[PDB]
Amino acid sequence: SMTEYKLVVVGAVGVGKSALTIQLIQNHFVDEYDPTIEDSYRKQVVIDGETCLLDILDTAGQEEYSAMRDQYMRTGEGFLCVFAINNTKSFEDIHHYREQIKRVKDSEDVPMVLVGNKCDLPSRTVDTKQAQDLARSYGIPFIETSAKTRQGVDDAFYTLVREIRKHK
Amino acid sequence: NPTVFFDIAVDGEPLGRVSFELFADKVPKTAENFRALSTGEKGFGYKGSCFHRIIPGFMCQGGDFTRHNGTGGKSIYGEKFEDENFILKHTGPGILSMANAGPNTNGSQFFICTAKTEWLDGKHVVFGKVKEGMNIVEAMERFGSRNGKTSKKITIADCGQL
Ligand SMILES: CCn1c(-c2cccnc2[C@H](C)OC)c2c3cc(ccc31)-c1csc(n1)C[C@H](NC(=O)[C@H]1C[C@@H]1C)C(=O)N1CCC[C@H](N1)C(=O)OCC(C)(C)C2
Ligand SMILES: Nc1nc2c(ncn2[C@@H]2O[C@H](COP(=O)(O)OP(=O)(O)NP(=O)(O)O)[C@@H](O)[C@H]2O)c(=O)[nH]1
Ligand SMILES: [Mg+2]
Repeated sequence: SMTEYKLVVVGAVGVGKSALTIQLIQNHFVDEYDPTIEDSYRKQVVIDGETCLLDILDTAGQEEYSAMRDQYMRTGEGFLCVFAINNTKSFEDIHHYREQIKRVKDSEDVPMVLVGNKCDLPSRTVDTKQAQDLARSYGIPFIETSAKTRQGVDDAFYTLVREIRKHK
Repeated sequence: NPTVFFDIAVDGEPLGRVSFELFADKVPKTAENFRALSTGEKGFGYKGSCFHRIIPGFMCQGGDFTRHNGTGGKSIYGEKFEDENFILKHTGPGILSMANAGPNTNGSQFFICTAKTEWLDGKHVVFGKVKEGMNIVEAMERFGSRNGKTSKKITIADCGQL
């Protein structure tokens, strides 16, 4: 049977966690905002010649439940850390999620990918260079995406699988 | 204080009637929104809409009659209206309270608590409580799940003012 990868998508409310995941799984985008409680998805893919199963946990951004993330962080193998390039606050919130994952897993070596979503939008407030520098400071890849145009969507998830692969 | 009712159906099969007291004496604008939406008198309202999020141990949420998918809803004052006050608390099962997407975004979505939900105090406007039919709300719970997706369509087949 094929290797399964437990991916978790995290980030502030409205950054595009669900829109990214539903583009991956269903190949469609809607501008409507349906706030997530918690959703799980499965998808078979081929990455660098190798077939595998993505088990994706799409989490809630709600800060009021920030104390209920520990179990899914323990269980997850890799994390897609999403902010929106037109929302400076979501970029600040990113540092918090990374520190929280590191603390909960008790490791400096957690597979993750920094994702700057909504790159189709003109109202950009977070510079490409800002995110590359943060990613570099973390030792993780940075990918620009648009759930709306599909730019970078596969690449973001597939890169995260590569990060998990190198860790194992 | 006005009283309204919902006749609940499950996949079109009748379940029973839930009635609510609306605290017009304490939150008149929010009570009036819910009353008017229950009668349909503005030309739109709850009749036919579903409970799209049911989480046993917590609440039953509904009221999206514009998009029928959990994302919509509108008030009788415009798409959204401000938080009237936070005088009343989420004290236990039966409390009726407005759903929202942050401060001052009340539309038509609402929830009925099936337990005390105190951490929602000061964030969601409480404006009513179940008067009769709490056993109908309790019976709705088994059609829900941990993340709230329902296993049968739970609809407001009819509603009005008593
Ligand atoms: C961390 C997990 N988690 C929990 C929780 C906490 C502790 C233990 N277990 C859980 C669940 C079962 O673990 C999977 C919650 C919860 C709530 C949210 C996101 C995640 C949540 C969430 C997303 S958006 C919102 N909260 C407010 C939401 N807004 C909209 O729907 C806007 C569209 C319309 C206009 C809204 O007003 N309500 C009306 C009040 C109840 C509220 N929904 C809701 O569903 O609470 C679910 C509840 C009660 C279980 C809390
Ligand atoms: N233009 C544009 N809009 C996007 C993009 N990704 C998401 N959105 C929009 O942003 C809003 C929120 O997206 P959503 O995926 O629900 O965000 P979330 O991070 O899942 N939110 P939550 O934590 O509450 O579940 C929606 O209106 C959605 O259409 C994107 O790449 N471009
Ligand atoms: Mg989401």
